[PDB]
Amino acid sequence: GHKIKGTVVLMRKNVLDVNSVTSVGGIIGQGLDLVGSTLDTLTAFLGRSVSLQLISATKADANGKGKLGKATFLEGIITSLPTLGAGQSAFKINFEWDDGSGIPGAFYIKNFMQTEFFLVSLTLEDIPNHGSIHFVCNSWIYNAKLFKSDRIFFANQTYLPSETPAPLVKYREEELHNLRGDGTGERKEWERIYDYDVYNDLGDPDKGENHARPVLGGNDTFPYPRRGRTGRKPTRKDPNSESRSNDVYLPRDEAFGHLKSSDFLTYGLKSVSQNVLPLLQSAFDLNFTPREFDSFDEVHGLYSGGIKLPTDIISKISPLPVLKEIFRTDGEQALKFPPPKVIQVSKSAWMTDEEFAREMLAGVNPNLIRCLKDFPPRSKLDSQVYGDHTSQITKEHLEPNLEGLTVDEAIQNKRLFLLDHHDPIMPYLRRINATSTKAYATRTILFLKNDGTLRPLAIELSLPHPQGDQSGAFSQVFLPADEGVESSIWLLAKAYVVVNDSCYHQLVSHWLNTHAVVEPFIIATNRHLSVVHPIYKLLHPHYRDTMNINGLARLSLVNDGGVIEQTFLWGRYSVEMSAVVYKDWVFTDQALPADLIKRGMAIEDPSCPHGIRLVIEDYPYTVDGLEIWDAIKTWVHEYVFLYYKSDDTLREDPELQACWKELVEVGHGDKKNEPWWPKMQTREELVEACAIIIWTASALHAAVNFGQYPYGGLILNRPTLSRRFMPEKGSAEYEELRKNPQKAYLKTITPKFQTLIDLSVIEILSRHASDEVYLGERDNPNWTSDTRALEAFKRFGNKLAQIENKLSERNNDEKLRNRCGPVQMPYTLLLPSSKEGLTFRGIPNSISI
Ligand SMILES: Oc1cc(O)c2c(c1)O[C@H](c1cc(O)c(O)c(O)c1)[C@H](O)C2
Ligand SMILES: [Fe+2]
Repeated sequence: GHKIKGTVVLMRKNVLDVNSVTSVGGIIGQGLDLVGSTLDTLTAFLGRSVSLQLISATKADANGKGKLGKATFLEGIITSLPTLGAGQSAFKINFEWDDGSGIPGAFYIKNFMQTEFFLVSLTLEDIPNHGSIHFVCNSWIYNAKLFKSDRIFFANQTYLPSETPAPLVKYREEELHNLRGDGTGERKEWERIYDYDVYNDLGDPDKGENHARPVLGGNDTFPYPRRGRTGRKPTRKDPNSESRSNDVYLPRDEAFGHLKSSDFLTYGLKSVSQNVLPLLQSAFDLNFTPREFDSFDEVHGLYSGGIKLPTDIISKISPLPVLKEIFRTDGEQALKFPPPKVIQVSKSAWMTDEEFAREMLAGVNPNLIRCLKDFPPRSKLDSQVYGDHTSQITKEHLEPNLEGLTVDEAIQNKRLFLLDHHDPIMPYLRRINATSTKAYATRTILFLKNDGTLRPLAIELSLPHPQGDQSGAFSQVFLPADEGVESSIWLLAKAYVVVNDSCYHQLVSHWLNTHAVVEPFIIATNRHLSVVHPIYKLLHPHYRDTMNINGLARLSLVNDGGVIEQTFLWGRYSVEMSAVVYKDWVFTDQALPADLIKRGMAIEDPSCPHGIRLVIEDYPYTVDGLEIWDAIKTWVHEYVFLYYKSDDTLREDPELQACWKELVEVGHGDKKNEPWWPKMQTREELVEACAIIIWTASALHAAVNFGQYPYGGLILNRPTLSRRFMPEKGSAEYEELRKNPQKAYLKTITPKFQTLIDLSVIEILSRHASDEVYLGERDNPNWTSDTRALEAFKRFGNKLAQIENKLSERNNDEKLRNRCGPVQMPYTLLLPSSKEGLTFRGIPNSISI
């Protein structure tokens, strides 16, 4: 005889699902923390509803396996616990245990209730010499008849792939097996099967020929990372292309629910290109709304008075959950947009050459600039002439009013920089310009001023086929001007570079280098590292809600009818080109230090703070991020050496080795024969690999994503597509620059409808949910009983707080004005913590939006 006491903490569906959470149109950071033991609806879990069965960790049966200790059904609700949270419900359960039937280390759970629930945790108040044994669950439990195998959950202690407790070695290998799933069938909602598949979901051949898109991945031309496998039948008119669907599968638990209504920022997107985009396209295709902005004064009226809309649309969008606040409205007829930080102090400073060069260092896309080593700039294209030629920017185009010295001197002293956007677009420039869009293949040189500020020198506007093709060097360079038509020409020359930059930032810097590249790691980790594994615990939080956002992405963002194809320059060839750029992606080069060196923005110097010397030290992104990357690198190292006693210990880890093999050969399989892949044979290799994953999921994504609306919320500052070529000679358009240069500008960039779609999308993306878990020492509960890892994590959070303070002081340092610029916008993109809204700060643990 004997009875172990258990406290089961769970959350009902009603507390976490959107359709029902339609009633949380307000602040619910708590609100009594309604236990459910309140307004007892929790008696339903009391009948013969839920059974738990403890499993032994120190006592095995006949053939290997651990030992089951009877099935026990729930009983009573514990109405209040000091550690009880909002939306949570707690239940008491006494298991009959007995020494000889050792110490528990896992448990099976059966849900008989039909409607699923979210199991939070289980805590046992033992018998032998043990304190409370805690089980961190955080998993949705569906009815027991549809699983073939019982849902099992392990205890707190993390064990290496030895799988340690012999009685649980079988239970560990089996759960992992179940996570993989054979690679067969159409995946269902309640399933937890992680598998790979190529990008063949984006297009829709059945609806036409114009609706087909190239298969990405699994070929030489368009190599690409794998995405989470879903098992829909092929498309009728194409067997290698998967049929579309309004509901895309992703393993359950990977789809995070929320307590508050406006925290479902994914249901925001899905509802915008669904019930906001179709309706708005009918407002333009009428007359209640002008199709083109007439002046600069009209674009700004978007944040003040807003776009007076008809009730035929403005009330059909008004209810819609999550879209609470965002789509401001004075009641009837008005779809207002909040003012971006870029125009709050000065609405005219975005036009300066300084807040153009400045944004390449502290902007939305700050990791593309590079030091010029040998002028003129060269193309990396093939036997196409200019790719064997170079840029047509003469040694005679450089050095204006600033200082004045030779070209070679400016290079030996490393003051000349480049912002090359030539290669990626050139190959498709013929096809793209043959549509409503008209773009250039841009190149721009920058000079490092004596006062640390960067200044534009020459902008090269290239076009394909000077006469035929094989040459492509049909370019023209433009120089900076301050008055007359020359300035209105230079203003447009910058608009041609930005249209290229925001699109490169679109699918590459943001979608490719972050979103797409990370998904394969989530799948490889879940398929091969047991939840009990140390590396699984270190990585886990940085994968939060990632397969969910990428699922929506394939559904509404980067698909055939998508939002990215309508709003961006590359248009229909958007993702294909990112597959082309992917050819150049190198894992180890994603490391911040290695990236800075590769672009020539830094030189190794041990005498310096982080082992590297920076050319242009007034580089916010780089300077701030180096502190953060370092913090990550120190934390992973402390953590990895905490578990691995030697290198051989790593090599003989079957879970990690099977994980790395599959990630290389399958996840990012198109690059399997690449030599730069770390060969998990060293401990500092695992350290590096984990640091790059975490950097990418948190700090890289934050820098590249949260400054989207603050900088690009003004379509003027960061336009997404160009429709006209540069006005020439005496044309009625050249003369229009003279008459009305603002109309000239507006007719050269994103039209009104696409401007309104762009803003409503990057505005959702640029916001933090109120329940976001940041890098700042943040985690949900107590993921491990390993006190040493607990302390190492506390140390991580501490240095994150010092760094935060450290970063604020730099923003106040009047000598580093590349942090603020003419726009007075303190670069706070890399500060660890942040509050709820559209704050221009905060580093989430992962790619959550
Ligand atoms: O989590 C998200 C949310 C999004 O809505 C998007 C994501 C990732 O990435 C791509 C993308 C394209 C762009 O053009 C951008 O500017 C951008 O930031 C991201 C996608 O097509 C739109
Ligand atoms: Fe994102």
